[PDB]
Amino acid sequence: LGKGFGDHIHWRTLEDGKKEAAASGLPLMVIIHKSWCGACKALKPKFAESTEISELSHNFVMVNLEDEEEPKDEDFSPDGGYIPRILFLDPSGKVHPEIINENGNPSYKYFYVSAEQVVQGMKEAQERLTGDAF
Ligand SMILES: [Cl-]
Ligand SMILES: [Cl-]
Ligand SMILES: [Cl-]
Ligand SMILES: [Pt+2]
Ligand SMILES: [Pt+2]
Repeated sequence: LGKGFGDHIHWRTLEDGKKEAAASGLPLMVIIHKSWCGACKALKPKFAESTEISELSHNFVMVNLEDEEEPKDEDFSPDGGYIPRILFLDPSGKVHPEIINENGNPSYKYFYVSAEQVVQGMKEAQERLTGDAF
């Protein structure tokens, strides 16, 4: 179910994941990716091999959406249709586009290229989205 992002991580569908998030009070982390894309291919082993990403993932409903699993919902492309994109959602299921890859390029807010960048996004989302801190 991880599609290369790591089989030691619990992966949910978006629909099941939103149900779990609401019931557990967990934010969601949604990774949109395509099976042909070079950026997606490159990110996968970096994500899968990160102990810190795995430890942080317990605080989220983790969702990866491959190819046609991508939502037909503009909330999931706030600044463009590049891939992969990582978006964080509150437990009620709303996308929080203000949580971005701060160490990336400002034109590609949801484009993360290293495990270290992903970890920083997860840490911010955990703090901001859990318990409606925002
Ligand atoms: Cl491509
Ligand atoms: Cl690419
Ligand atoms: Cl390409
Ligand atoms: Pt590509
Ligand atoms: Pt597709």
